[PDB]
Amino acid sequence: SMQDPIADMLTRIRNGQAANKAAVTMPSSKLKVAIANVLKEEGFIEDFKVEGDTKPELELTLKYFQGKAVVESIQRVSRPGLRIYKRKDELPKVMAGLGIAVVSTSKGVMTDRAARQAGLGGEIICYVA
Amino acid sequence: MLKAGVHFGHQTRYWNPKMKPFIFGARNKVHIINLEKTVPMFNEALAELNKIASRKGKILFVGTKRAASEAVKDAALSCDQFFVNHRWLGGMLTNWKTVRQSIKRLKDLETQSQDGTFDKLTKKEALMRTRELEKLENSLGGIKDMGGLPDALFVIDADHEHIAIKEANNLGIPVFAIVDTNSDPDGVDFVIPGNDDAIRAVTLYLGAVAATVREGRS
Amino acid sequence: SLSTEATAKIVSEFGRDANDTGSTEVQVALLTAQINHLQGHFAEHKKDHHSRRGLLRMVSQRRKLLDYLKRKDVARYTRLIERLGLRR
Amino acid sequence: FYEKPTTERKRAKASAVK
RNA sequence: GUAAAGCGCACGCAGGCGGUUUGUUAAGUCAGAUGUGAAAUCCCCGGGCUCAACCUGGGAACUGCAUCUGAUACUGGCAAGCUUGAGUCUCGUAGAGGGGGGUAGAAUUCCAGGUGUAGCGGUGAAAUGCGUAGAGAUCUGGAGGAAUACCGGUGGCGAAGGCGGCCCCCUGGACGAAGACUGACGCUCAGGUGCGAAAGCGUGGGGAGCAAACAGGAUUAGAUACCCUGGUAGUCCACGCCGUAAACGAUGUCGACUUGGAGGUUGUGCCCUUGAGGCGUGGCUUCCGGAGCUAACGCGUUAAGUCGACCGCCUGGGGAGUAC
Repeated sequence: SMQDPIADMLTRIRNGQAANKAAVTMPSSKLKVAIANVLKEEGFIEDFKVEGDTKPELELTLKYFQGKAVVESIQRVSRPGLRIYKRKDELPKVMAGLGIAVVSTSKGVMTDRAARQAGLGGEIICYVA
Repeated sequence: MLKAGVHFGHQTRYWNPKMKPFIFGARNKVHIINLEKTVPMFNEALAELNKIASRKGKILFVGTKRAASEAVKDAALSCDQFFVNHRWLGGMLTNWKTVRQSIKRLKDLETQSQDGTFDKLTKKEALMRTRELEKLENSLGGIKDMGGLPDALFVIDADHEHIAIKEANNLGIPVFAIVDTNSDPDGVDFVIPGNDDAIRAVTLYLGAVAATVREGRS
Repeated sequence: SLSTEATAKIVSEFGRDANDTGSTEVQVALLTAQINHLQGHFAEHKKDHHSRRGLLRMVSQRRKLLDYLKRKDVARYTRLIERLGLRR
Repeated sequence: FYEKPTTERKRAKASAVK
């Protein structure tokens, strides 16, 4: 999007899933791909692949275990306009741990299970659930 | 090469995008169903019908449309089974106690309406009641045998009787529909991307279903 | 307004080569050519308000390209606005 | 009317359209 | 949107946000550490008052600040780019988009002429009115002012207000076909600036109809109203002001995503365009409609859906958009 290229991808993921699409496409980033790894390895989505040189477009292959989607509700938290940063202990829990958060830690982007084990807080990218 | 490779499609331009994938892609201003992809949910429905008949399937042959009507009554009889070859009377599933008393009334017609005209009060008035409520028994021709609550359901369309599926899913009965392409397949249970017109086709479908159900008891 | 050759010469001398319409100084001087032409119009009518909207639109885009010159490369800025007399 | 006639010709298009 | 609440509309400084790759810094951020965060209060495990309130030991806590050492993903800086964001050029398409000039004819009115004549008008009946002089009616002309029948449309254009005869002069946008070129040049914008229907005002013209005000005639219980006969300001023009509207899609601008159908208007690509078009692709546009949203009606790819960036406003009715 013109001012939030990451809430834009999240909106892609949970618009193209109300419509029940198999796969969605968007112009990729480095942070977009860094997220996509954390999504696709916590099983929130099948697998992705980025492709393109002048216009490297990210395409996620959405997942769903029934008519229901596996991704219930992703929430963009650290909006440009209100940047949200947390410490290693005040890291949010999503659905009391059932769902995943995505934070930008000094050692990269990861979940909060792993960034709470790693003892290193971050920048709350989005709640994944 | 078979039935699937014989009937093609429907739905010139007023199409329903809920069953988007079921079509190859429209040719000659009409949509064409993925006819080859229909047999994997032919044989599965056939196998489950065999299983249900093994449990003595209580299975409906909903035939509300004009042409399939006698084309299905023949089936249920050759199916030794039930049907509704006429209008889906509003609530023949949810309002079951009503039709329960109604079939009591019809059994009364076939037992005592003969007995009433015999000697009870009048000759001619009882004959009038006979010639009128024979139309009542003409209604409800299929369901008339057993206590109700059929195991499953084999409606032959969706749009024409969206109320039928709307009641069977609200009650939890497996709808074995043969969706048109004009229809709204979100409600059905075992949707079959077939073509509901071309009475030849529906006769073929019901003949296959009859062949399955007549010995699903193994 | 402005003619095809009138814009052609601007693209010619103010572009780094032929068909360098896009460089910001070509755009700036082409816009200022058009503005200088239209002052003679708007001094005649004074009741044409549905054209001072366009004149203001291009004066605003000229200032917006000029600030971009200023940040991106100062030397071209300070060599242009005297070739034009611009940034009074 | 100077303002109705553009309204009836844009209302009765509810009357006489169907 | 309709409950209170989107400025009338734009432009725009400050401000707020910012595509993408690499390098750098390490300010935000994060981790650790060091000091400090008075005591009592608060909490915890105690202890002593016969219990408790109360007193009390030790801890925890004081969610802060400052300094130091690491990380470097994200945000910021600085540098180098990139092309998708935004903009220039080639090229055409449409249009009541503006501004300035003329110009035509019908129509009301007035004036002059001819013919000849007793009514004309007016309403629910009526008089005031106009007229025997020549009215009405008719045709013949002439003056003036104001608007542009038909096309015309659920049409089109414009930021809104708004813009309809025709032709020219200047001009503003928009959209579409391929291209080329800059390289983030962007979005929003408190204040600010400018446009702002109609009334209204100022100074000079003009003034056909129409007509607040004002006269006279009916109505009514009364009529200062509806109704009729006159009718001035105004309506028109130039310059200046006013700044408001139910200025309304009662929907701020910008961007991204998300099933379908039928129309409309304007480009264009391919197809025997044979043609009308078929197959496509753009833009703008009106009407249905499940998802979804809504209190609801309803909206529904032009959202009131799912998100993001900014701005404006709301916080029971009255008093009051009033006093100062």
